[PDB]
Amino acid sequence: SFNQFVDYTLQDIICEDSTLILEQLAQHTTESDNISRKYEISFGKIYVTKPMVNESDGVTHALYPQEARLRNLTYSSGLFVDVKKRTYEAIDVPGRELKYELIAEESEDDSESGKVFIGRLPIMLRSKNCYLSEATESDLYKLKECPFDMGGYFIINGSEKVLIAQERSAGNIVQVFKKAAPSPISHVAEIRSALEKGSRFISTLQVKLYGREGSSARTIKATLPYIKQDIPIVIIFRALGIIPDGEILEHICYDVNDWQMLEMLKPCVEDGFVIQDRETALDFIGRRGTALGIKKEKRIQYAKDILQKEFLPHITQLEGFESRKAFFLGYMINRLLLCALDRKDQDDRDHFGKKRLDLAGPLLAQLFKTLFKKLTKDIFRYMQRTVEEAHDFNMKLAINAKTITSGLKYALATGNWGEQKKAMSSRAGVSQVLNRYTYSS
Amino acid sequence: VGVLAAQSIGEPATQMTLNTFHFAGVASKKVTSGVPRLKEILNVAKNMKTPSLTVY
Amino acid sequence: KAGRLAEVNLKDLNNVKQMVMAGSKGSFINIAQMSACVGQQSVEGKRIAFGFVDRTLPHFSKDDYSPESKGFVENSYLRGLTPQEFFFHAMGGREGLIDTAVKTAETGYIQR
Amino acid sequence: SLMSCISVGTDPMPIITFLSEWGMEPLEDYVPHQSPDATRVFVNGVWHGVHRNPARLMETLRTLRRKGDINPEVSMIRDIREKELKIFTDAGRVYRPLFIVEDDESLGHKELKVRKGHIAKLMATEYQDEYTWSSLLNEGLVEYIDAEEEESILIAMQPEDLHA
Amino acid sequence: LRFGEMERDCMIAHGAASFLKERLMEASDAFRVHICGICGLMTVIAKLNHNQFECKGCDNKIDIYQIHIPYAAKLLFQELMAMNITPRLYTDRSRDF
Amino acid sequence: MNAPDRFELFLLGEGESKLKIDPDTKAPNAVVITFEKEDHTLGNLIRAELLNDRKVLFAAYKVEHPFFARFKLRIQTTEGYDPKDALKNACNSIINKLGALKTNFETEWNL
Amino acid sequence: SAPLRTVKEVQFGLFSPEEVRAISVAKIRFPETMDETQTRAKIGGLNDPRLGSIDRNLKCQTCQEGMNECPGHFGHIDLAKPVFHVGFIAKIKKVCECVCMHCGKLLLDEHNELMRQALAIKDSKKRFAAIWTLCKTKMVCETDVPSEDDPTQLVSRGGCGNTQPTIRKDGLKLVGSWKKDRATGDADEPELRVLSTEEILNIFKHISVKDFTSLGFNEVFSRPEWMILTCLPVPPPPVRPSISFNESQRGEDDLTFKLADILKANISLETLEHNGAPHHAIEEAESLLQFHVATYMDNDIAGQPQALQKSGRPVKSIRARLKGKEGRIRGNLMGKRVDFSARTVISGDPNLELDQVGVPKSIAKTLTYPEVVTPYNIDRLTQLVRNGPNEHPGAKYVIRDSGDRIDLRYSKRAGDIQLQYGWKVERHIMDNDPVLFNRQPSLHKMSMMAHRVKVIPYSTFRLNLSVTSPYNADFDGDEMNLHVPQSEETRAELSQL
Amino acid sequence: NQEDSMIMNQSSIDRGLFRSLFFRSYMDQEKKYGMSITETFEKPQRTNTLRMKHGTYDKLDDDGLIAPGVRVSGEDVIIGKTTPISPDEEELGQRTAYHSKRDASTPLRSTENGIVDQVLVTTNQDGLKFVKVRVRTTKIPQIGDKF
RNA sequence: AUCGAGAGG
DNA sequence: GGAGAAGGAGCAGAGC
DNA sequence: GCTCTGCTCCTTCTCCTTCCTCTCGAT
Ligand SMILES: [Mg+2]
Ligand SMILES: [Zn+2]
Ligand SMILES: [Zn+2]
Ligand SMILES: [Zn+2]
Repeated sequence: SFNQFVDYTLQDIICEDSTLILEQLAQHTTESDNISRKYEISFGKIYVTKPMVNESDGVTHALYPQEARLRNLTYSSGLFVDVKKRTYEAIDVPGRELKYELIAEESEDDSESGKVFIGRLPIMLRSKNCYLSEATESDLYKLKECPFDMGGYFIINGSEKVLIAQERSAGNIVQVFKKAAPSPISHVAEIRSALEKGSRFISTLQVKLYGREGSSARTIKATLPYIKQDIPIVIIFRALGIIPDGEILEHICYDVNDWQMLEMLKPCVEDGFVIQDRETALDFIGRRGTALGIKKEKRIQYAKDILQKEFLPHITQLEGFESRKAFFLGYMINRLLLCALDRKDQDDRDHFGKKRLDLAGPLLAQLFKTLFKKLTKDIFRYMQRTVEEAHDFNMKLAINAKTITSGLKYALATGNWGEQKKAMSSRAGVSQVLNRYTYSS
Repeated sequence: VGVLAAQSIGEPATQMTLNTFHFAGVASKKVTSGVPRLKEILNVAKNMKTPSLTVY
Repeated sequence: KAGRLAEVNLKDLNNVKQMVMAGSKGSFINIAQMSACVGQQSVEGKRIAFGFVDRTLPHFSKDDYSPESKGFVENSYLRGLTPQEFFFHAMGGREGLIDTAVKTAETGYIQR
Repeated sequence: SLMSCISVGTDPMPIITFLSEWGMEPLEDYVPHQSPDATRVFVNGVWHGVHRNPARLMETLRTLRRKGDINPEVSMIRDIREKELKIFTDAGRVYRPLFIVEDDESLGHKELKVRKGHIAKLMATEYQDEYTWSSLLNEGLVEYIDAEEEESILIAMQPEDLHA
Repeated sequence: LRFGEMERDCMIAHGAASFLKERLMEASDAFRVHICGICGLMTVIAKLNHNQFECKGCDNKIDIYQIHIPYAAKLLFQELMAMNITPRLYTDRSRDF
Repeated sequence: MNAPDRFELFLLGEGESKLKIDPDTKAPNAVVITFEKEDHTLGNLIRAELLNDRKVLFAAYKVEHPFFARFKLRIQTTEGYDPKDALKNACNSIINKLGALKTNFETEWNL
Repeated sequence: SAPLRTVKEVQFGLFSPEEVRAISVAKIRFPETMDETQTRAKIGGLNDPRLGSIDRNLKCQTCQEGMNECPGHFGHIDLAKPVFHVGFIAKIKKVCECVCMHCGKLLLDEHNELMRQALAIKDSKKRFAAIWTLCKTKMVCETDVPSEDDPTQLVSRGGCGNTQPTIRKDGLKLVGSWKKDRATGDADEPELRVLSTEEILNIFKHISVKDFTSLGFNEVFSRPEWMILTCLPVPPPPVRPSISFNESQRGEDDLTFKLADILKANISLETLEHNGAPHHAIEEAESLLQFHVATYMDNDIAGQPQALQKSGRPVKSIRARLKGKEGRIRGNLMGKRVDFSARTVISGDPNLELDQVGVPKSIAKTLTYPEVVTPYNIDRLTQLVRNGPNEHPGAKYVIRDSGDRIDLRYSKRAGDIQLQYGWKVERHIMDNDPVLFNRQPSLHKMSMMAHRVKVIPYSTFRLNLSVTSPYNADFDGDEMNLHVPQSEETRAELSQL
Repeated sequence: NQEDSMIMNQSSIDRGLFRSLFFRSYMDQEKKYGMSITETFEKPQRTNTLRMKHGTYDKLDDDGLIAPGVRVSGEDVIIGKTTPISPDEEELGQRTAYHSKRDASTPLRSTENGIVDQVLVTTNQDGLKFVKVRVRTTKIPQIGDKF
C-alpha cells in the first residue's frame, strides 16, 4: 500500500491541479486601455530522496532507523517537485486584445524548474524508499537492526507508530433496503457514489418509496445534491431529456410483461403530466432546490449543472448521460422496486464484500491531499496580492513546505487526523504505538 | 429495606442471559424476557415488543 | 440423547463425573459436549443464516438445509470440529462474547 | 487471517478496452426490450454497457486474469440469475488465494490444476539456499478470490479427499 | 482509592452511618467554615485572632455558626453562588413538619 | 518485595527456642509441643515412632500454615507415662535405627 | 470561635443584585490578570482585591489564615446591560407568556372557573405550569374582563388593553410577535422584533407579589426579576485556582480567562455606548456580553456556537464543572478518593478462618491506626514507639495533647519519648483489627464485609475459599480494596454489623 | 491451587523457571531558548541547590549522570538536570547566590529498583543535548504473578 | 494540569 | 434509542 | 344554514448513560 502511494498516488495528487494561475488581463491602469498582465506556476515531477537527517548546523546525514529511534528523529525523506515560474510581463498594449491571454503569453518569462523543496514524507521501513529494503541479513547486523523485524511502520520523533487499517463502506454501490415502519418511507435505495478521481465528491442519492403501496408509495421521489426538497423521479427523467412516456419506463422496467412493476410505475407517470417541458422540469428542480436566483432562467442551468456535475458524480463530463445516466437511474429504481415487489430481498448491510479497508496508502493520500491544497491556496493569494510574484513565491512556498511537513507529522504523531480545530472528522486511534511484548504481539 | 431490596433485585438480574428465549413454555413462547423485559417493566414502556393476552 | 448415552456409560471412577456428582464445577451438558455431540450451533436463536446467496459458506451448494450446513456439530470436543463446524461454532461463540459485554452495561445502569 | 491480502487497486481502463473489444455494447446504443437477455456489465459501480454472451466473455476475462494480462487482484463476478457482470479494480478489497480446480484433465474426473511436479519444482526452489508465488500466479495455478466473488464460487476443503 | 457510589450504597444497606461519615469526611475532605445565622451563606469574615466575624450585608457580628463540611461540598455551594444561586445553609430546622 | 527470608525455614530467631512444651486441658496425660523452624521432614518420624509405643494413646501432628516452618505435636499417654519422656524414648529409638541404617549401607556399599 | 452546629435545612433561591453587592468585597474593574502586567503582584481590582489568598500571601479580607482555613470571597461585576441568565431563559419566556406584558398582572384571573381550578393547585411547580398552559391562548391584555355573573359587567383590570406579543426563542434572545393583525385587511401583521432584556426586566419589576406567588417564586428568596443578571458575583481563587504551570508559569483556570473575557465585553459596552456610540451597532457588544456571560455559566445551549478556549478546545463552564459522572455531585461528593486504604491481588488460603484476611506486612506497615494512650495500653504503645516505623508490629506518628505530630522517621528519641495519657499513637495494623474489605463492582451488601486482619509475608491478600462466593471473586488476578477504620466507634460498627 | 490459583515449584523457580529481565528507559532534554536562562545537566548540591528533591544525588557524576553498573533504587536521582532560579516576572534567571542553582532533575519511579544498564547522550535536530537512561532488574515469579 | 489510546478486573 | 414537550392541523358542534 | 369557536387529534421535533483500576504519550 505505502509503495503504491509513493509510486503513483503521491504524484497524482500533485498532478491534479498542479498549476496555479493569475490572469490579470485587461484591468485598469489609466495610462493604457485596460492593461494585461499574467502569472502562472506549474508543479511537475516529484522526487523522493532517501531518509535524510537535517542537523542544526545545516549538515545532512543518511538517516538510519536506529539513529532515528535513538535521537528522537522522524524517519522522513525530502520531497522535491519541478516548479516552473511563468512570468508574463505586463505588455501595456492598449486595446481589446488585452482581454486575451494569448497576447499575454507573448511576454512569458519561463523561469526554470528543477528540484524545488516541497516538504518531508515519513517513510515506512523496508519500503522502496527505505535503506533496509535492500539490506541483507549481514547488513542488518551491521546497522544493528533485527533480521526478523517486518518493518511495516513509521518512526516519528523516535516513536514506532503504525497505521491501523480502517473499515468503511464501499462507494459507487446500490444499497436497497427496507426503511423502518415508524418512518414515512417503506423502501429506500441508498446510492453512495464518489468520483474518486481527485475531488472525490462523495454524494448520496436517496431514491425513496413513500409509505405503503395503497398510499403515497405510488410515486417515487429522489433526493438530489444541494436540492433541499425531494423530487419525483418522473420529473428528473424529463429533466435528463427523457420526456416520452414508455421510454421513461424503458429506462426502468426491463420487461414489457412485468405488469406488477408497471402497476407501481403508472402513478409516477400520472404525476409527470404536470411537467412536459424539460426546461420546466429543470426550472422546477432549481427553484425547488433553493432560493430563486438565476431568474434569467429560473435556475434551469443551475439545475443542469447539478445534474451534470453532482448527480451520480461517478458518471460525469459526458453529455451522453441523457441515455447512459438515465439508464443507471432507472436501473437503481428498478432494483428498488424488485425489493418492494418481493422479487429480491433486503441487501445485507454487513456483507464483508461491500466493505473496504483504508491502508497507509489511501490514508496518507487523503491526509496529504488536504495538506497539498493548503500549500497551494496560501501561495495563490500571495501571488495575487504581490506586485510580481517572482520575488515572493520563492519564500512563501518554503513557508508552506514547513506547513505540510509539520501537519503531516502531527496527524501521524497523535492519530488526530483533523484540522486541529475541533476533532474535525477525528480518527484518533488510526495511528498507534506498536505493541512490543512478543514478536506475535 | 429500600436499598436492600434494590440490590436484592438488581444483583441476580446480572444472571439473565436469556434475553428472549431459552426458558420454554406451553404456547409458542415468543415472549420478551431476561434483561430486555426487565427494562420494559422498569421503564414502563408503552410499546412492549410482546403484548400477548391470556384468555380463560 | 447422545449426551445421556455417554453419561450413563461413564464409570464412577470418572473424575469429571465425580465433580458433577459432587456439584463442584461441571454439568450434564459439559459432559455431553466433551464426550458426545456438541450440538446445533445458533445465532440470535436461529440456525446459521445464509450469509451467502442461498448458503452459509462457499463450501456448500445453494438451497441446502441439511443439519451440518447450518451449524449442526456432529463431533465432540474430544473428536474435534471440522473447519465448517469450527467456524459455525466460532460464530455462536462470538454472539455469546458480545452479550456478556452488553449485559454489563445494561444491568449496571439498571442496578443503579 | 494469515493469507488474507488487501488490494492496492489499479486502472480499470485496460479492462474497459477489453470489454468493448469482446463485444460489450455501450448504453447509448442499448435497447432493453430489443435485447432483454443482455448482461449488464459494471466496472467499479459504473454501468458501462451490456453483453449478449457473458459466458464466453467470462471465459476470456478469466483467462486474461490467469495469464497475467489483467492484474490478478481484479475481481470478476458473474451473476447468472440477475444477468449481471461486475468487475472491480477498487483498492481496499480483501481477498484470499485458492487452488484452481480444472476438470479439463481428461486423465480422470474433476481435479486440481496444480500437479505434483509443480510442487516438486516449487519445493526444490524453496530449498535452493525457479518457482515463486508470483510464478504460480503467472502459470494460472491459483487465484485471488475476494468476499464478493465468493458468491459465485464453489470451494473444496481438502482436495486430497475431494458430494459436489 | 475511590470510595465509589456503589460502595457507599452498600454501607447504607449495612446501616454503617458513622463509618460513612468517617470515610466521606474524616478520610478526605474536611473544612471548617463559618455560616451567617441570618443568611446561610459562607460570607463570614472569620478573624480568628481577634474573634471578630461580621457577615457584611447582614451586619451580623454575633449569630453565626461553624460547619464541618467536605471541601468539595464547599466548592459546590460556591460554584452555585457563581451562578447567582443561593444555597442557604440553616442550622435550625424551621419547617418542623 | 515482601517475600520472607529463606533462613527462616531452619534457623532459630530471637526469642525462639527449639521446643516449647505446653500441657493440654482437654485430656489427662496429654501435651502439645511446638517445634520451631522444623517441618514434618522430622515431624513425621516422631509421630511414626510414637505410635509404635504401646503406652501412647494419641500421637498426631499438624503444620498450621506453610508460610511458617512450625510444627505442632500432640501426645497422650497412659497414666504414669510422662508424654515428655515418651517423646525422649521415641527419639532414642529413631536414632538407634538410623545408626544401623548407616552401618548396613556402608557395608553393602563396600561390598 | 463560633458555636459548632449541623445543617438542618437548605434554602434555595436567587441572589438579588443588591445582595450580591452587599456581600461583595470587591468592585472588580480590570480585565487583566496576575501582576498587573509585570509588577510581581496581582490586580488592584481582580484576583486579590482582598479576595482569596495565594501562596505565601495572607490578607484575604484582612483575616489572613494563609490558604488553609480560609474560604475565598466573592467580588462582583456591574454589568452595563441586563443579561439573560442562561438557565432561566426558558422560564423567563414562560413567565412573559403568562403576564399581560407591561402590566404586571396575569392574563387570567379569578373571573374564570378554569383559572380558579389552576389557582387552587397547591403544588406550585404544577400550578404555574397549569397557569402557563392556559395563558398560551387568548394572549390579549383585555382591559375589561367579562364577569362570570352577568357577563355584560366587566372588570377593568387590564392596565394595557392591547394585545400580548407571542414569544419565539432565538438563541439567547427572545423574539416578540405583537399579535395585532387586524382582520380588516390583516393590518399591522404580528409585528416582529427582539424583546429587550430591559423591557422584560421592567415588566418583572411590575409583576405584583400576588402574581409572583401565582407562578410560584418567593418574594423573599426568588423573584422573576432576579432571573435577569445585572450584577455578577466573582468566584475567588480557591474556586478558580490560578495554577502554577510547569516552572513558575500561569495557566489559570478557564473561568479566570473567561471572566476576564466578560470584563472585556462589559467594558466594551461601557465605553462604546458612553462615548462614540454607533446606534444599533452597540447591540453587537450587547450580544458579546450576553454570549460570554451565558457561556461562562453553561457552554452548551443547542446553537452550534460553542465557546472555545484559544488553545483549540471548549471552555469548561460552571455547568460542565459539576454535571454528570465525574462532576462534583457524582464525581467528588457522592463518591471520592479516601485515605487509609489498600489494594492488591488476592489468592486463596484454606488455612484462614472464614472471617479472616491475610494482609501483607508492607501494607500493615504502611497503614496506621490512632490508638489512644490509656492506663490499659500504654505499656504496649510505648513498646511500639520503641519498635519504630520499620516493624510489622511497629508504629509511626505520635500525637501529643497539643496536636503535635511526632514523625518517628525523623527522631532519635524512640526510647526517650514518654507517652502521656490522652495522646494518640498511629500504630501499624495489628492482628484481629477489623477492616472493611470489598470487590468492585459492588452489587450488593455481600460485596462489603469486615474481616479480622492477619499479618502475613509476601504481597497478596489471602482469603478463605468460601468467602469468595459472595464477593464473586476468583484468583485469576482479581484485586480487592481495604478500608481501615480510624475511630473506635467505626471499628465497633463494622465488627457488630 | 483452589480456584485459578496454582502451586508452583519453588525449587524450579530457584533454578530459573520463568525468570525474566525487565528494562525501563528515562529521558530528558537540554533546554529551550536561552532568553537570560539556560538549562543543563550537572550534579546538584544540598546547600547550593534550590527546591532540591527529597531523594539523593550522590550517585551522580560531574554531569549529573550515572555510569552503568551502579545500583539505583527508589527515589534515587538518575538525571541531574538543572534549571536556574526563576523568582522574577519573566520566568528567567536572576541575580541570586546559592539558590540561583535551582534544579529540575529526574529520578527513578518510586517502585523501581535495579541497576543502570546504558546511558546515551545525544542531540536533537535543534542541537539540544539529550539524555536517555536505560535501567534493568530481574523479575522472579511471586505468588501474585499471572501465568 | 486536560486529552486520546492500549489494556486489566 | 424512546421517551417527553412543544406546535401545527382537521374536523363535531354551535350561535347568528 | 353557514361560518365560527373552540378543541383533540395528530405529526414533527430535542435530550442521555456499571464500577473500578493500571500504564504511556500527546499538548
Ligand atoms: Mg478474576
Ligand atoms: Zn448573611
Ligand atoms: Zn479571608
Ligand atoms: Zn399588558
